[PDB]
Amino acid sequence: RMIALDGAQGEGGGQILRSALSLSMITGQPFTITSIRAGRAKPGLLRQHLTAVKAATEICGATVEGAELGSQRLLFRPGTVRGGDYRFAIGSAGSCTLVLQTVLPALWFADGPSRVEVSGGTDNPSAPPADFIRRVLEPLLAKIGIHQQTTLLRHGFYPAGGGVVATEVSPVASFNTLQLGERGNIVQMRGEVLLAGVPRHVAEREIATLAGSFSLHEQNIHNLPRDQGPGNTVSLEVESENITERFFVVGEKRVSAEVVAAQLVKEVKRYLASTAAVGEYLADQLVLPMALAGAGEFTVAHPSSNLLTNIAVVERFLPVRFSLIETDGVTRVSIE
Ligand SMILES: Nc1ncnc2c1ncn2[C@@H]1O[C@H](COP(=O)(O)OP(=O)(O)OP(=O)(O)O)[C@@H](O)[C@H]1O
Repeated sequence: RMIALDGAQGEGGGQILRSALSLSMITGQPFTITSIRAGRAKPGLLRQHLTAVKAATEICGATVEGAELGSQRLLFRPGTVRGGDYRFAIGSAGSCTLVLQTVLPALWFADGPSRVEVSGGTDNPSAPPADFIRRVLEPLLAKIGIHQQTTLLRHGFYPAGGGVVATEVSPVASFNTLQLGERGNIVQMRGEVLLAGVPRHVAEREIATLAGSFSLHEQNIHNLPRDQGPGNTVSLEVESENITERFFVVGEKRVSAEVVAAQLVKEVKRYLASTAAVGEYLADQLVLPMALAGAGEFTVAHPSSNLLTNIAVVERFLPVRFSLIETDGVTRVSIE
């Protein structure tokens, strides 16, 4: 019929819109959404979100009202999803991977394989980096029966953008059940620094803090052509017996190498402080694929607003329901 969604839900960001676009394409159910990002510094559709709407529109021949920069309202009636070889340009440092994450789930069901390439930003602090998608999310997707491979082709830092990320995706043959319990013990930890036009010694300082706090099996420093923008990110990948997670921070002006790694160091100990398998962000990114599989579960410490939003949107579009039960500070998120 028509699903009316309130864009003020949760933290009131673009996440509710991207999740709705995915589920709408998949199920054929139209939706309307009002108050899109209405309370944010730059409200309504930004170029990342408009590019997401454009891509969804193009892949499924949708009928759409309000696809314009700044629009706080959208109505979307999906048509038939077509596989193919698609290319989209954000035109800003907006997140490539968030555009990808909007349309890839629709392509899981399409006729044959597809490829999607997006240009834009690649190292936004509040989006999944390509390496997170590739090394943390995609291995779990494969366990659920979903096969996609993401590759970062070029880095694009804020504000210039001009990075490129592409994903090859195939339709699901069959779903499997993935049940994540505890993190298990550490198998190893790997620290990584990216530099583009930033003094080499910064990376050195950053790696130091991580060590002496953790035992690192790897310590990696990646240098890019400064022309690829002034940019600096610090990552820590945590491989445990049951799962691999990965966390990152983006260095900025007025912040010291020691404290950026300090922020990252803090986040990692928050993750390690609990027995939960999945970190804060990965949790929200597993909701849709598990819902589409019709089964699955994971543990997370302190379910985020985005996790709860994604669950709510999934339950509006699909006949699945999630149970959330906390045991000793860890929440088990499961399909009933
Ligand atoms: N450090 C991180 N690692 C992995 N994924 C992340 C990280 N930060 C954010 N994400 C993912 O990016 C997505 C969007 O998160 P965010 O909270 O910025 O949404 P939002 O504020 O609604 O987005 P927008 O900026 O489009 O309004 C979520 O799926 C989240 O899990």
